[PDB]
Amino acid sequence: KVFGRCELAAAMKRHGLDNYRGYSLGNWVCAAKFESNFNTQATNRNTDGSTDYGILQINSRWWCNDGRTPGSRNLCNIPCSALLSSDITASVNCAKKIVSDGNGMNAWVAWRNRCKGTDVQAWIRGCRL
Ligand SMILES: [Cl-]
Ligand SMILES: [Cl-]
Ligand code: NA
Ligand code: NA
Repeated sequence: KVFGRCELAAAMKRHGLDNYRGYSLGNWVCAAKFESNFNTQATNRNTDGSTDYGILQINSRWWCNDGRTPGSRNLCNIPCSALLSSDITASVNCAKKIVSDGNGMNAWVAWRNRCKGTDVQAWIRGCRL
């Protein structure tokens, strides 16, 4: 599914991402925009052979099992394909684990390079939340 901006904001809010670990909702929307263009089906292969999956581009080296990332951990205990669902629950639940691991949202390179330090509230402006 390709979410609309406000539709994703609302879904993220309902799943408890607003100010999760101190990151306001706009940060999550911004991250999703630049990680996946709001597309739950986005995948991208990394040079190390891992793949990033879903709206938040969660990486199979650490977080999910895709059966082809040797030596990889599945810290979210999910098949990576679950992260492609039109239901963002699994992505959100896994993202909560990632953001809690000590590095915050810096785990998302697009967030660090395109969202961090910017007016991220713009990403939820206008939305009925
Ligand atoms: Cl915000
Ligand atoms: Cl933090
Ligand atoms: Na992979
Ligand atoms: Na994801």
